[PDB]
Amino acid sequence: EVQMYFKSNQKLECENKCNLLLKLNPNNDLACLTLAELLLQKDEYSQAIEQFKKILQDRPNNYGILAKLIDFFRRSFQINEAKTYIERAEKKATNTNDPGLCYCRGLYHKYNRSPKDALNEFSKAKKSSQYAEESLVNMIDIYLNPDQDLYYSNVEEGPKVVDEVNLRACESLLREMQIRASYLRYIVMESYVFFLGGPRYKGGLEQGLKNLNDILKTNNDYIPAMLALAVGKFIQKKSTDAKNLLKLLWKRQYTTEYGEDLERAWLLSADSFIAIQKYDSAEEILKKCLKYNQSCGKAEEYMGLIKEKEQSYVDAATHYEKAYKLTNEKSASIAFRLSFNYLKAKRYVDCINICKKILVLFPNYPKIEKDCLEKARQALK
Amino acid sequence: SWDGLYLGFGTMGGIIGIRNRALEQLAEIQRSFPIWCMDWTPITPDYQNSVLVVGVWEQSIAHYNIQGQQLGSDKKLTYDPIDINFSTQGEFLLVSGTNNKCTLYTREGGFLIDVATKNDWVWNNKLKPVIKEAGSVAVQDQLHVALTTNDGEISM
Amino acid sequence: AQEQEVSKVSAPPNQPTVQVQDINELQKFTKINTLPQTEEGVDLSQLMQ
Repeated sequence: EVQMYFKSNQKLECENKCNLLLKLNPNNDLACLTLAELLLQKDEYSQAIEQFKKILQDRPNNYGILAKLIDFFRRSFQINEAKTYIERAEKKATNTNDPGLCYCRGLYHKYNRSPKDALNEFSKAKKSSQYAEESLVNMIDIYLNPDQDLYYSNVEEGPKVVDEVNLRACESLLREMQIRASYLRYIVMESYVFFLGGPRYKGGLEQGLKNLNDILKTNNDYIPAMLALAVGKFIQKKSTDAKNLLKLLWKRQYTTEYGEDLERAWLLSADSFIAIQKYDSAEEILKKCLKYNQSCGKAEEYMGLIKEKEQSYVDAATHYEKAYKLTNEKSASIAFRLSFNYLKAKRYVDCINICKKILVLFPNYPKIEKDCLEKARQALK
Repeated sequence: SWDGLYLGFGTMGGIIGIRNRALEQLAEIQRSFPIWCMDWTPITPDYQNSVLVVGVWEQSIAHYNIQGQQLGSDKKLTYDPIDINFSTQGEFLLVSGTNNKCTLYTREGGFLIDVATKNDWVWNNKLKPVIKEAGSVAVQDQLHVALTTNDGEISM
Repeated sequence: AQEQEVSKVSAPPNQPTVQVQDINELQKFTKINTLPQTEEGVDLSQLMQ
């Protein structure tokens, strides 16, 4: 009945059925998810955070609102009070290994640049009827995209292939979610596996293309289908058709259900704009992405690169520094770019600190000590 | 030097030179890293010998004799030193540099405490000398340090 | 000089290195014996949980 009322798009009687479920089973997941969805419907951005925090204070677990708040805090680079909130919710969670709490912890750890514990928590939380599809999508995204970047980079190559057992794990997760998760997501995710499987079959990409074409024939709205099609046409050296699809992706208005994919598409579109001299549309797309998100990694790196190319060193240095803070002291290329920008801006102390830390981390970089470290060291006094 | 006889200078090219009051090449030592901070150990009735303490930029602190022969200490450090100061009577050693921390050490090299962390490079840190009367009695537990940083703070 | 040598000879690992040998096994073991499961139509991935 709750599913039917959610499909009928009427909040009152659906909320009544959710109240009946709460009176029946306090540990219901679908009712909490529907209540969170209706709360998002009534209030989105005006004061939704305040009421969500109030409801979290009122009810100890409140897993759906907790997950939405975790997503918001990821969007607002404020993960510290997010981890305080998950701790205070876990203190009175009765049982540690609840599916909702485990899923929230896995999502938090995935958003904190840590794939191992996030994968472990997602696998632990998969043992339930609900959250199975989202958790499986999260583990397979982690397996395929560890650094959370654009799938196909026009700068060089674009596909990423790691060992062989990652594909085996992806296949196991696919055969699990073909009986657990939905069908369209199964088609899209098998298409991703085929596209990123490389020359292992030489036929997975074409059958994925046929499946996606059939999907668009049946349903031309499903965002992951067109996103997979655009990725595949990037793979197949198509130029006009790929930009046509990305353009027709752009015209669609922002839907709350499929925001992330849209952002990703925008990023891909932005890359298509940065490969050519058209930097104005690229910076427009980047400013839109930074308006709709505050934790993107590649977008700010591209913005810093554009600003550095336009010899605006202060803003480029700021963007590169924020990007380096986002990926916590692990990347090396953007560290070298930041060091070069600091050297060119007469900030030798910060450049020397960056060079020292990058040399401590990776001792196999002979290019960086003689290029900027020595010059700054001699220019100190 | 505290005896008023010797003089020590360092170069960013790694050359440390020890001369006399006549400015002659008494001793020359060549290194591979820039030279920033040097000092002379204060005279002491227990030790009565003066050595040159120089902090190199390869995360090391070195003790050199008058003839130029190293004493072999070559104590390693986590951070590159910037400034070095010996307390009166040669009891303490105030070390600053990278990590934005001002630390205290014994003359042997034992860590005791860290004075302050400013969150920026400390260019110059100095100790307050004390004057001891003939046969005076005092604990002299109090110590005073003055720090100067890169942003423009002179703290006490 | 003798202290370091004797300590290295004995070196009772108290807390820090009791069993610290953490290396990814979810992918290392799937190299060892998982291929025979994969070519055939057998799903035992639940059973290895």
